[PDB]
Amino acid sequence: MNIPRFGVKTDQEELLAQELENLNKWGLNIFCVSDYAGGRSLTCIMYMIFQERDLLKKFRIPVDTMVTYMLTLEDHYHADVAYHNSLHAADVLQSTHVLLATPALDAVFTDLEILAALFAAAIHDVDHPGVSNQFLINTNSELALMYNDESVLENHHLAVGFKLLQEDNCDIFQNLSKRQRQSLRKMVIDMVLATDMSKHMTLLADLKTMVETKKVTSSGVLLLDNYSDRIQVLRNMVHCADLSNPTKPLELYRQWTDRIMAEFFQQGDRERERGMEISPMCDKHTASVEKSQVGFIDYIVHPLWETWADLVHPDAQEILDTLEDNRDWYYSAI
Amino acid sequence: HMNIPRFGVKTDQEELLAQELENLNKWGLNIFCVSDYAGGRSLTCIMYMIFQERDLLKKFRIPVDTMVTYMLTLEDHYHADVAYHNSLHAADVLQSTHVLLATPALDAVFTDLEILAALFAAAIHDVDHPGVSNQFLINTNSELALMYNDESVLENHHLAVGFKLLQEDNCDIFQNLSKRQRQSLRKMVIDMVLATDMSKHMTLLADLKTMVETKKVTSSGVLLLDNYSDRIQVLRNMVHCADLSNPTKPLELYRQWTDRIMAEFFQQGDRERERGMEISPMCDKHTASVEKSQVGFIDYIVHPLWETWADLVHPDAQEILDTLEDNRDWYYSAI
Ligand SMILES: CCCCOc1cc(C[C@@H]2CNC(=O)N2)ccc1OC
Ligand SMILES: CCCCOc1cc(C[C@@H]2CNC(=O)N2)ccc1OC
Ligand SMILES: [Co+2]
Ligand SMILES: [Mg+2]
Ligand SMILES: [Mg+2]
Ligand SMILES: [Zn+2]
Ligand SMILES: [Zn+2]
Repeated sequence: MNIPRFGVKTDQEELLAQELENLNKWGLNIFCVSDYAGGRSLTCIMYMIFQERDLLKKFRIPVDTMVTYMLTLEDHYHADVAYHNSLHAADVLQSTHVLLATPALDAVFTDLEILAALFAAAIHDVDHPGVSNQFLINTNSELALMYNDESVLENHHLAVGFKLLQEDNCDIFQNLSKRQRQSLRKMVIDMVLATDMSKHMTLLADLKTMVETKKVTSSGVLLLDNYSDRIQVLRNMVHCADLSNPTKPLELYRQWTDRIMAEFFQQGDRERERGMEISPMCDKHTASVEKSQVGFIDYIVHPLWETWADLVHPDAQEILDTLEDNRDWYYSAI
Repeated sequence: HMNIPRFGVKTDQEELLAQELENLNKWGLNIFCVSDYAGGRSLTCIMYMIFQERDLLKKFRIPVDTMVTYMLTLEDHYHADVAYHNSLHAADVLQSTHVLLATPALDAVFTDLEILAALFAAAIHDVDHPGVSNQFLINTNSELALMYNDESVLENHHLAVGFKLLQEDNCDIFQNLSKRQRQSLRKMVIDMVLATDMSKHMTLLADLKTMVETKKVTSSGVLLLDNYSDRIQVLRNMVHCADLSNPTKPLELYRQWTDRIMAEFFQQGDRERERGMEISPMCDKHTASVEKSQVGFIDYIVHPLWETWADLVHPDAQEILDTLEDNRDWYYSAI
């Protein structure tokens, strides 16, 4: 198979090259990347992130195996889901890539831990059906039964992500040792399960406790002594990345908002057709797009990022300012 | 439990939908219009209307709310981003089957249970289709090809999904069938859905042809099928004909069907090319003749199938055959 310059075929290589200049920045526009990559934002961004961090050489991952797996992974996100499609995966992965580079975390994580974080981020919503856990529980679906109603989707994303390693020429981890594969798998499971919003309040309270007794070295770089603390930081980092839409430039944030509301509204419509209770914010006749975002920021997103900014102080100050400006925009657009 | 709309589904174009639905029992029904006027819920709409039309809810004691919940659940398991094998195709095949069941030469031949089975089989026959052929699933070593030992991989999956969905909340439309009836329906549905696997076409058609050559007709010119073997044979071919009915519909619909199957094929080809796989037949957008392919499809598969069907039901399908021949000419003179 052909391995194109940026991992995917493109009719607009120069415009794509120009956006990829921003690979390592919060200000990257993944929507442009997606347009210029013919819809393959996940395969493109993951290829580039992997080349950037030299991960193929570091783990002896054959390049065609990497691309085969990434295409397979991307193909198992549904294009007909308005928000939880591969563009969201790509965005969360890219955001995780930037967050990994934060100065307060310099030289803290091993390449294996980094590998785990990025893989977790890429697979974290694979095969999302565009309806919430509660919808699967209320319909008595096979998936809710399979996972005892507990983190139904997050369990499924993990099973699908690892299972796809078994399709032809897809085992990107073939050259990791046993201990390496086991440690990565354990870390990935931990990170993806922590993306379940029902764990959000628990996650935030523990992040706070950890921040209270944080240790900094000479130059304000974090000291993470033990596994427990390292995976705590990584699970919260992927969570922050998942909830990073309101921290991005308003132009991008507004596109993410339209997408989530389209997805929620379609769920609400399906609920109404089936005689089910309509889930929170899923009723198009009564929901306010702008008020929902304000409440979302005030009670979920800002308290999370404020605690994160505390952890990595002063590295995330800008994100917090942006977050405050965006709250104000939605508050005024009411 | 829920308030059942007049035509089974919510609509802001109720009168336009009512007009199209007058053609429910006809080959000339335009399902694309039904879809537009039923907010994209073609499968739920048409299936509801057919079940009322044949009084199947009362005959099998199927609660309406249960029927509707199942139908919406089934239709939602067809993918919208798949150009051809979406719920519109299922709606189409179901409605065609419904018309083929009513064909004068088959009058009083099938029980209500056999009719229920045929319609259920048609409605579920492609559910959860990923938009790629069996060979793509086999070549990629997918979980499904492994489960089913590379044999009718998709068709087995359609069956598994269609049946499993009965177990979702308030979805068991067969709750009031007896145990014998359930077993018999299950078996018939399996045979019909598996017969939609194109690698079976040759044997289905050879079997149908043999039946035509020794067919028995009653007093009125109505077909005589004494035994089950013959009946499931005709049902299998009927659902296969319906699945292969696009070239037999008015040209305007047939052309839309062709546009859709090529978009789906080219997408598969694009994915094969990305993966460095050998590109499946007619899936290369760079080197394909849409018109020749349609001509080949009719010449080698569709016309021998429909000619043999028309011979079985003679003369009820004469018009279907004429349209087919005219549509073939069009794609031929459009080469
Ligand atoms: C309904 C509006 C209030 C919430 O908005 C959003 C909510 C999410 C959370 C989704 C749901 N569960 C998740 O794991 N992620 C993401 C982006 C949003 O807006 C841009
Ligand atoms: C590639 C063009 C030649 C074939 O065209 C068609 C082929 C099908 C058959 C599909 C493929 N497998 C099936 O089980 N059903 C249906 C409609 C078509 O066109 C209108
Ligand atoms: Co899809
Ligand atoms: Mg998720
Ligand atoms: Mg099929
Ligand atoms: Zn997510
Ligand atoms: Zn079909």
